[PDB]
Amino acid sequence: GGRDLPSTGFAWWSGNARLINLSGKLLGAHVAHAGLIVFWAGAMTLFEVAHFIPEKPMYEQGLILLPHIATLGWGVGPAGEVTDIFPFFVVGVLHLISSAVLGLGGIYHALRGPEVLEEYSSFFGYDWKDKNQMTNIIGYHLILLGCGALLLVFKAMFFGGVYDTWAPGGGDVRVITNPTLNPAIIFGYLLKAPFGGEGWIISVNNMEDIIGGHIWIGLICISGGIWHILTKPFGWARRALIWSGEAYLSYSLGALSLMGFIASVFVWFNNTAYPSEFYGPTGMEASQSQAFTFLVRDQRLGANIASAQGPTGLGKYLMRSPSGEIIFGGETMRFWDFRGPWLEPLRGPNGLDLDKLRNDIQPWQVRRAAEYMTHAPLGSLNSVGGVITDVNSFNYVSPRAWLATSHFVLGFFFLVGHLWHAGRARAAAAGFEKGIDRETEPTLFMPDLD
Amino acid sequence: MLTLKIAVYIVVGLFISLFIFGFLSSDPTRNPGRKD
Amino acid sequence: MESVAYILVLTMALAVLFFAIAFREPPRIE
Amino acid sequence: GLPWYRVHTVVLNDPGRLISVHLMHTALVAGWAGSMALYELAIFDSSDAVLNPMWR
Amino acid sequence: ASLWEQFCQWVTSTNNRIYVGWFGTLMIPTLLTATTCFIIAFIAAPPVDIDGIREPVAGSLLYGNNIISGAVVPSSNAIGLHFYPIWEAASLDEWLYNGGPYQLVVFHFLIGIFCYMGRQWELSYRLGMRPWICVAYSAPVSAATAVFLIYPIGQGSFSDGMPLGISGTFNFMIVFQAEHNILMHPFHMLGVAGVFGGSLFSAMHGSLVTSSLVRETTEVESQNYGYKFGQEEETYNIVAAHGYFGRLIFQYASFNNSRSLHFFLGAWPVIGIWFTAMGVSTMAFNLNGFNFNQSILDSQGRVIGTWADVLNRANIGFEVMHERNAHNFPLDLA
Amino acid sequence: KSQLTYDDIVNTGLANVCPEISSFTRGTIEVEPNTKYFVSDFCMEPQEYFVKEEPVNKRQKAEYVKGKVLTRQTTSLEQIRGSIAVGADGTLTFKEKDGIDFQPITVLLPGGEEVPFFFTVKNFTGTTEPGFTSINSSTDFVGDFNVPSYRGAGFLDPKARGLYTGYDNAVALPSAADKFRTNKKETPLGKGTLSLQVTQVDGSTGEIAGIFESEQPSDTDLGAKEPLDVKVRGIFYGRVDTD
Amino acid sequence: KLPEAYQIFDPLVDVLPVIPLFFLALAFVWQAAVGFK
Amino acid sequence: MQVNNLGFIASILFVLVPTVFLLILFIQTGK
Amino acid sequence: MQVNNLGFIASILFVLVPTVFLLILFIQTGK
Amino acid sequence: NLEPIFQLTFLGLIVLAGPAVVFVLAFRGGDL
Amino acid sequence: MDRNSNPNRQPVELNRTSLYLGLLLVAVLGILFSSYFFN
Ligand code: CLA
Ligand code: CLA
Ligand code: CLA
Ligand code: CLA
Ligand code: CLA
Ligand SMILES: CC1=C(/C=C/C(C)=C/C=C/C(C)=C/C=C/C=C(C)/C=C/C=C(C)/C=C/C2=C(C)CCCC2(C)C)C(C)(C)CCC1
Ligand SMILES: CC1=C(/C=C/C(C)=C/C=C/C(C)=C/C=C/C=C(C)/C=C/C=C(C)/C=C/C2=C(C)CCCC2(C)C)C(C)(C)CCC1
Ligand SMILES: CCCCCCCCCCCCO[C@@H]1O[C@H](CO)[C@@H](O[C@H]2O[C@H](CO)[C@@H](O)[C@H](O)[C@H]2O)[C@H](O)[C@H]1O
Ligand SMILES: CCCCCCCCCCCCO[C@@H]1O[C@H](CO)[C@@H](O[C@H]2O[C@H](CO)[C@@H](O)[C@H](O)[C@H]2O)[C@H](O)[C@H]1O
Ligand code: OEX
Ligand SMILES: [Ca+2]
Ligand SMILES: [Cl-]
Ligand SMILES: [Cl-]
Ligand SMILES: [Fe+2]
Repeated sequence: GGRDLPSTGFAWWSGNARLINLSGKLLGAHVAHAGLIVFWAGAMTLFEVAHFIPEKPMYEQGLILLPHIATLGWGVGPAGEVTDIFPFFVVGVLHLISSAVLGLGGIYHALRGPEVLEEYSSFFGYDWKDKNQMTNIIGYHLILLGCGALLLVFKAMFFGGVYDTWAPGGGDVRVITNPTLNPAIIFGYLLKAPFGGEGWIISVNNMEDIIGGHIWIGLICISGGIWHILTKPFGWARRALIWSGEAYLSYSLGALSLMGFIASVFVWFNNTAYPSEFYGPTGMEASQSQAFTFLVRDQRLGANIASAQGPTGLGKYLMRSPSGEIIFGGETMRFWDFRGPWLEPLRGPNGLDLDKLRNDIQPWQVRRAAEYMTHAPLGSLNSVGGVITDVNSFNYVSPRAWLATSHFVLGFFFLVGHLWHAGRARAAAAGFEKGIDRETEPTLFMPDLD
Repeated sequence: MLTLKIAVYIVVGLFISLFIFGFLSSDPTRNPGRKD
Repeated sequence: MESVAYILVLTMALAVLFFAIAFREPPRIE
Repeated sequence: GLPWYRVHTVVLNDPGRLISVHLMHTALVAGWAGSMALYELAIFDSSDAVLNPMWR
Repeated sequence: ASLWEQFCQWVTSTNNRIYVGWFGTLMIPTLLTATTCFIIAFIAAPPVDIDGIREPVAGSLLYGNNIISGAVVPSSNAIGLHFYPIWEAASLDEWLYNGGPYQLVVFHFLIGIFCYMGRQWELSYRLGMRPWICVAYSAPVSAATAVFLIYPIGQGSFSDGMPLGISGTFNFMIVFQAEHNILMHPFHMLGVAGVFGGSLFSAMHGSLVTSSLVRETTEVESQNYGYKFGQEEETYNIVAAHGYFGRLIFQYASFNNSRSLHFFLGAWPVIGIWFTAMGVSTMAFNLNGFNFNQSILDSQGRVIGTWADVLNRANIGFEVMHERNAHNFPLDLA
Repeated sequence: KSQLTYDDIVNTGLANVCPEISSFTRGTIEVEPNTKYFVSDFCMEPQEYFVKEEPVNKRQKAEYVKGKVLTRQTTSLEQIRGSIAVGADGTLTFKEKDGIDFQPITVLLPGGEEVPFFFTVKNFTGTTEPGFTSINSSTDFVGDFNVPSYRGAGFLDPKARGLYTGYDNAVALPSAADKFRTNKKETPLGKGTLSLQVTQVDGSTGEIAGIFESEQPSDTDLGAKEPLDVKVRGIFYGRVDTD
Repeated sequence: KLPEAYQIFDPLVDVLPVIPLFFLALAFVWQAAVGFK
Repeated sequence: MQVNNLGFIASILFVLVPTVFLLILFIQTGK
Repeated sequence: MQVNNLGFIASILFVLVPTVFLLILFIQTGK
Repeated sequence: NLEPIFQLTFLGLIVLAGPAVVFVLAFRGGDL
Repeated sequence: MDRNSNPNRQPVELNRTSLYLGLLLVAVLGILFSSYFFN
């Protein structure tokens, strides 16, 4: 294929578009880029390990990868205390070396390997219009994805377990012996409203549900992989979809935008797959923690926190949710759907329980609430912690803030890319992506509007 | 209130089904250029 | 009664919109 | 052309536009009814039906 | 042929005065619903307890507001992020008191504007155009989504969505600055560059085209009549415009390719607005503007003020007064 | 709320419902002549709200008007602790001690006036007639309770005027600042009357349920206007510790 | 931090993660060498 | 509300006078 | 003098509206 | 100390690497 | 359906004398009724 504008029709700034029909070069680009991803995983892990002070919390040190490893149950014990630093190092080293291998392969295919693969092999050669081959590649990758989900399941069940922040006796790494395979729970998660108090799938709150849903995901992905290997797209799919490389790219871009938004919300709200031990409190958690901290302090001072009415007439410390549940008062009324391992022991069937509040509060809960209140996910861009009017002496931005902001931004720009490529794929399939033909300008053959 | 909820559910379901089946009705064909 | 004035001006703007769309001067190719 | 007092005679032999102007008049009258009622509701004092009834 | 096919040809018809299309089949109902509810509420909605402290705020004209002060008030802080449709209220009066109209209008409006963007793509496809006008429109859509949905989601309440009113908008902005220092956020600076530069480029482009109009009229009539709709020839001399501009600054800073020029005109404000929309969307997660409070110390250790410290003083002044009865505890975390 | 969990209870409105005892219940709770018994989890669930409208004529019957609650299922007192003492003659004295013993409630009346009031049972001491050697279906605790100001003295009005905080004048009108009567904020301690008709006693477990009717003033907005008369009818439940 | 045996390459791991930014820049270097064909 | 007693006349004329100016010019156009 | 607060608006419109009606008709005449 | 010195050594070597590849290919006649 | 030009439309006229007469009538009606409008 050509490597300039005259021979390709694409400028340098759209040079990767020149690869659309060079399957070998495209494969090289993909493999090298995968090498970039794995390289970042390894290098960032080693950086985080090197810059890790293991007696300080992870979320106080700007770490986003080490929490992922800790959640999987590696190198941590009860309450998230880092037992062994070596497994983090091993994850990083393995990713770095494998990235070397992937980069070598991507360079080979991009620079010297065969330009196209179709006259080399039918198995690896593909045509974008070859619907059966495209569904074959879908099938292979679906099988792989289901296998990866089952790898998560195997780690949680047979290889030491995963970190369970809801464990009795304290959050700890525990082995999940009874995943919920019950499809009612698993698929009723997908039907929950994406609004406050329901939290469509962000509300999954126990590792049994997570592991069981991953068993279901693995089975679904593998069976769909086989289904796509053994069939071709049906008539309705053929009549509804654009069948081109750019169209498939646009479809994947839409999917990725959806996943990016979901991940940003997930890290912002969920404290089960993102234990606060490693990611710090959620904003909801920190607000509730402040309310709890001052309930505890004022109660020790002698305030009768059940009957103390605030300035507006609502309870200063306790109040009712619009459905009647007893909740913390103040602005944190909006966060009454929050559930956390440190707060549920004080919750009764009706909400917060006066008897537990008056005699069941443990010193570790007070310490945890103070920590979470002071590590609220508020911070400046230059990493000054606290409310924006605070002064420069607290260097902290929550990992939840970093992850949520970054992935909302990436989700948005991938929605933009999906719009761009979907529109372009449609126009190119219909053949007017290069502009209006003067001879057959469609609007010239149309009746005037009025 | 329940009558309202049911009516809104039907109205919204009908409009969404319209949108879906419309885009399933060989929409790429509906253009002034190539129909392949 | 200043509510009447506010409603009046808003309705004037909206009526202008409807007439400007429905009864626009047709663009004609000549 | 037509004097000012004869302008509406243009629908004299145009049944469709006679229907049109009748419709517009009907719309104006109905809209007056609705808006008159809305204004009266906006200012009506319902507290004392004995000594402050609608006709006061 | 079939009834469904006939309906499809009608909805996707390019001969309709207003294009409907499949995205339009969602846009029209949702936008009409939002508009009707907005007008009704703005005129006549009763006061709304936005802060969830039984402190209702009058937003409608009939309850003492003018056009500037009127608004559709965001739903109650007690609701938070809960879905509050009409059928979840015990009565219409309860729904109104808790700010249900805001949720109805906002959700329908958001669906409508996303469908408007899809409809722009659809009509471009039906007319044989290039497909990317909707990409430009995605910038205002992103901004509106940031202020009506994303920011309330990150903050955890639709009470922290932008009110649907003029003064409500200003209140939103002032509180936002107090809590996030949006002025000192580089994405908002990029938004300001986007709009200032977009206006600048609009003024230059319009003035350079108007300046280089080819003489086709007399001094009496409007020069606009020198252009005939659908004429093939160019109505201005782009070469003269390039000569003027390349001498105003220098030759190589002036576009002589109209296509590159118009791409630049499209791209600058759109990119700026994308950046500012992302700025609001990320300040939704409290990743705030720069904090240089007490960044400059003298040798002894006393703080030397900068303009950032004065700005922080203004922010604190806004911060301590806003929602004066809503806070019970020292830190404004919610 | 029966005997569920919070997962079963959340977002249902059951959290705002006082428990009920049973149907086949006509027991009585024996009491000693001069000992006092703790009340464990006292609940009051209002169901009807009436506001005494004020005629402009004069001297004419005011006719309580039925209101509707604009605030949601946030209207119930619960987890209240108290005590019942048996007087020398046989009097039964119910004394509220603490708990979630207040809820702000806003009711809408026909005509558009919204009436916030501080529904409460605070410091309620109520008594029966003498000669009660048991708690039964005839036990009527009629008594008084305190009604604090709806808005506390830390509240600020829309012009940042308050009692122990805020301005004491209309700062937006510099030449007429001290002219307005609402420049002075007030928090009078209003008074209420309550009756607790016990209708159902399960002496085995000690739970008592019944009906209540309460009379109390509404919000004055820190003395901005005269309080209306609000009447609340509802039901109640509590456990009485026999031992 | 890094296990003890590895802390002589601590100032190397400090700069590793930023390399893909250099890859993105290198794309432009390569296109500039070929004259942005 | 105690609003300016000249508000109604000011607003109505503010709208009305330019409105009739435009109406006159438009209707006579083509004479 | 305590006059009707609608007197100014009523009188001004009473004169103004027919005035602009006549003005429109006269100015467009001959079109 | 020496940490910035070694850091800048690694950084500068890495920085030169890519341009070194492009320069060598351009000068030796490789494909670009 | 088609939008066909309506052949029943006619020009309206108000000559200068009619304008003066109408303006005088309006002015004198205003003179007459303003006192009663003010009351
Ligand atoms: C997997 C995702 C993916 C893939 C495979 C593609 C692939 C392609 N895109 Mg595309 N795109 C995407 C996502 C993707 N895109 C997204 C998310 C957007 C929204 C922004 C776009 C918007 C887009 C446009 C407008 C165009 C393409 C085009 C193309 C084609 C050529 C592009 C090229 O040569 O690169 C060249 C690379 C550059 C010129 C460098 C760009 C650098 C960016 C702008 C900034 C990087 C910022 C990054 C975060 C790092 C920050 C650095 C900081 C430290 C300073 C190509 C097939 C072109 C096309 O349509 O071809 C027919 C084209 O016109 N895309
Ligand atoms: C992930 C990023 C990425 C990847 C994988 C690719 C990949 C590719 N691009 Mg591309 N591109 C990119 C980003 C990327 N691009 C960006 C951001 C721009 C805008 C500036 C472009 C603009 C562009 C244009 C205009 C063209 C391409 C082309 C190509 C293809 C041919 C490569 C070639 O011959 O050049 C040769 C370059 C060299 C020989 C220099 C050395 C390159 C090697 C790989 C450096 C590796 C260094 C590494 C550290 C060493 C480790 C080795 C090992 C020990 C691990 C190829 C598959 C061409 C094409 O489409 O072919 C038909 C083409 O014409 N691109
Ligand atoms: C998805 C990534 C991918 C894909 C689709 C391909 C595809 C291809 N490669 Mg390539 N390659 C890759 C990555 C990839 N490669 C990487 C990362 C490297 C660096 C090591 C190479 C280095 C390389 C060289 C040097 C050559 C190829 C060649 C080929 C072509 C012939 C393949 C063949 O029949 O040989 C045989 C395939 C097998 C015997 C199957 C072995 C499968 C692997 C090696 C074992 C591991 C399987 C593993 C468990 C599955 C999951 C992987 C795991 C990481 C998750 C073919 C189109 C050849 C070519 O182009 O012909 C002229 C060629 O000479 N590749
Ligand atoms: C990445 C994974 C992947 C990809 C790319 C595909 C791709 C495809 N599949 Mg599929 N599939 C998969 C995984 C995947 N599949 C798995 C894991 C299974 C096992 C369950 C299946 C089982 C399956 C079947 C039975 C069929 C396909 C078919 C297809 C083809 C057309 C279907 C279509 O238009 O999609 C889009 C879906 C629609 C247009 C229907 C509308 C669905 C609703 C109305 C959309 C609403 C979504 C909602 C907004 C999102 C909320 C999330 C949740 C709450 C629901 C297409 C190429 C069809 C085919 O042609 O087979 C050869 C087909 O019959 N697949
Ligand atoms: C159903 C009732 C009705 C209808 C349909 C008509 C219809 C007609 N009349 Mg007629 N008329 C009516 C009742 C009616 N009239 C009554 C009650 C009287 C006695 C006052 C007259 C005395 C009358 C005369 C002397 C003439 C007509 C003429 C005409 C014709 C031309 C109208 C025109 O252009 O003037 C246009 C009018 C204007 C441009 C300005 C009018 C402004 C008025 C004075 C004030 C408007 C007040 C308010 C807006 C009206 C609502 C009040 C409502 C409650 C009645 C037309 C067919 C003319 C004719 O015969 O043509 C050959 C003609 O010379 N009418
Ligand atoms: C195609 C192309 C491209 C791309 C490329 C790429 C994408 C690549 C890559 C690549 C890669 C992706 C790579 C890699 C690598 C790796 C390595 C080379 C490694 C290693 C290792 C080591 C050496 C390590 C060490 C260590 C250890 C062992 C532990 C301790 C620490 C340390 C670190 C010391 C561009 C755009 C430029 C353009 C042209 C074309
Ligand atoms: C693991 C887990 C889980 C699970 C989950 C699951 C199981 C899931 C799933 C899921 C799924 C299973 C999904 C899905 C999806 C779908 C989609 C996303 C779609 C679509 C669509 C489309 C895209 C379409 C389009 C169209 C139209 C609209 C019409 C026309 C044609 C077309 C194609 C264009 C749980 C939560 C339990 C727990 C946690 C973890
Ligand atoms: C065309 C698309 C398809 C359209 C079909 C969908 C039709 C609409 C179905 C809506 C179903 C009604 O949904 C039903 O709402 C009632 C309201 O009484 C809920 O009922 C529950 O909550 C309500 C409060 O709202 C309580 O008063 C009630 O006692 C309790 O059972 C049910 O839990 C739910 O099942
Ligand atoms: C401090 C002094 C000023 C510093 C200036 C730094 C900026 C200078 C330009 C940066 C590099 C731009 O790189 C420039 O790209 C142009 C594209 O027109 C290419 O231009 C060149 O291409 C190739 C070089 O291989 C030649 O055959 C061709 O005739 C020539 O046009 C070159 O690659 C380089 O001249
Ligand atoms: O609501 Mn509207 O602004 Ca968001 O910060 Mn907390 O919440 Mn309230 O206080 Mn500041
Ligand atoms: Ca180091
Ligand atoms: Cl405010
Ligand atoms: Cl608070
Ligand atoms: Fe232009």
